[PDB]
Amino acid sequence: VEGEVQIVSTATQTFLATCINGVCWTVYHGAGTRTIASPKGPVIQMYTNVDQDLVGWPAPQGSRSLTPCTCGSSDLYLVTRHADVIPVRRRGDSRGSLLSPRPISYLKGSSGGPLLCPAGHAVGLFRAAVCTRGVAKAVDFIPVENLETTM
Amino acid sequence: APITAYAQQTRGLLGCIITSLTGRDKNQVEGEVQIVSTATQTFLATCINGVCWTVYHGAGTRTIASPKGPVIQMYTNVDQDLVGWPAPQGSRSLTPCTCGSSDLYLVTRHADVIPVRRRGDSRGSLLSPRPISYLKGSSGGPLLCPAGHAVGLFRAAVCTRGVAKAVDFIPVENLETTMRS
Amino acid sequence: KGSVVIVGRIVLSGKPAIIPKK
Amino acid sequence: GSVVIVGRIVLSGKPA
Ligand SMILES: *[C@](O)(C(=O)NC1CC1)[C@H](CCCC)NC(=O)[C@@H]1[C@@H]2[C@H](CN1C(=O)[C@@H](NC(=O)NC1(CS(=O)(=O)C(C)(C)C)CCCCC1)C(C)(C)C)C2(C)C
Ligand SMILES: [Zn+2]
Ligand SMILES: [Zn+2]
Repeated sequence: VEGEVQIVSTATQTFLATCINGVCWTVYHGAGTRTIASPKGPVIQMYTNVDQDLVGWPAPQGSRSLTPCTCGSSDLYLVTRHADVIPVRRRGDSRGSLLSPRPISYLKGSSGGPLLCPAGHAVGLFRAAVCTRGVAKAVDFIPVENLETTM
Repeated sequence: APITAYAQQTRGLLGCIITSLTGRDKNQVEGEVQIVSTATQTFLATCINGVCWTVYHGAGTRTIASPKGPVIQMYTNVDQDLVGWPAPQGSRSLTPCTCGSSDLYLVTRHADVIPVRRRGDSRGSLLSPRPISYLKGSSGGPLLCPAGHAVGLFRAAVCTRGVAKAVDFIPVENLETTMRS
Repeated sequence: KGSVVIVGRIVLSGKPAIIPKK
Repeated sequence: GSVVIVGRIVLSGKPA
C-alpha cells in the first residue's frame, strides 16, 4: 500500500507532507531548507519558496501522488495527522472555515497536509490554523496552483 | 467526507477462465463496485440497493459465477442496456441519489474518481478530458453525487480524436424502471 | 456461454488511515 | 538536520 500523505518530523517538530505531481510538498516553516531522509542518504529540496511557505522534495518511497482539483468545489476536507477528516468551507483563494470549529490541539501537527475536494483531489496544502482563543474556526492554505506554478 | 476509492485484484487470467466455465466462485466479496470479466472483456458492476448492476453490452445475458454455482440475472433490459444479478454476499450497496446534484464523480476501473458536470439526463462533461484508454474498462462503474450516492452507471464515452470530453450514462432512474418491468 | 467472473473490487467505503507498520 | 518520515496515511483507507 502506498500513501499520499507522509507524517514527518524534524528535531523541533512534527507535521505533514503531501505528494502531488510526483513532488513531496510541505510547509517551509516546518522543514525550512532542510533535506529529506532516504536509505541512500539525504535528498535536497527540488523547490523552496519561503514566500509561499512552500518546499518540495522528490516523492519518497512508499508514496503515491494526489491529483490536483479541477472541479472548483468549495466543500473542502482537511486531513489531519491522525487521519481525521475535517469539512472546510472554502472562503477564499487561500482561506476556508471549519464547518465545526475545533480546539487548536486537534489541528496541531497537520500543517503540510492536504485539503481535498469532494473527489479527493488536492485543493491546497494546509498552511496554518486561524484560531480565536484556542479554537480553530478557519484555516490558511496554499492552493495547488502555487504548487503547479512553482514546478 | 471526500470520495476516495481503492482497487484490489482478486484473481488472475487462468483462475478467471476456470471460474468462468465452472461458474463457481468461492472467493470472498467486499466493496460496492466489482471488477468483472467475461472471456472477452473486463468492465465494472455496481451494487445498488441489493442488486449488482452492470452494462448489457458487457455481460450480455450471462450468469454470474458465485459460491453456489452460476446465478441467473434478476433483470435484463437490452434497451436500457442493463442487467442485474442479486448483489453477491459480502458486497456493500450504494443508494440512489436524492439530492439532484449536477456535480458528479465517475469512479474508474483503476479506482480514480473524476469529476463530470451533468449536462443532461444521460450525459455529463469531463472537467478534465482524458484519453478513452483511461476510461477503458469502466463501463458499469458508478457516477456519484457529492454525497456518494449513485446517480448513474457509466455507459459510453463521447470521444473525438481519441479523447473523451463527455460521458454517456444510464441514470439510476432506468434501474427502477427495469425492475418494474 | 461462460459466467461473468469477479476479478477484483473497488472500495468506496474506506476512509483515510495511517498505514500500519509491521 | 534532516526531515524524516515517521508514518504514512493512505487516503482511500486501503488495507491490502
Ligand atoms: C465499456 O463497455 C467498457 O469499458 N468495456 C470495454 C473495455 C472493455 C466501454 C467504455 C469505454 C469508453 C472508453 N463502453 C463501450 O464500449 C460503449 C458501448 C458501445 C460503444 N461504446 C463506447 O464507449 C464508444 N462511444 C460511443 O459510442 N459514443 C457515442 C458516440 S460518439 O463517441 O459521440 C462518436 C459519434 C463515435 C464520435 C454513442 C453512445 C453515447 C455517447 C456518444 C467508444 C468505444 C467509441 C468510446 C456502447 C453500447 C455505447
Ligand atoms: Zn475537485
Ligand atoms: Zn445526492
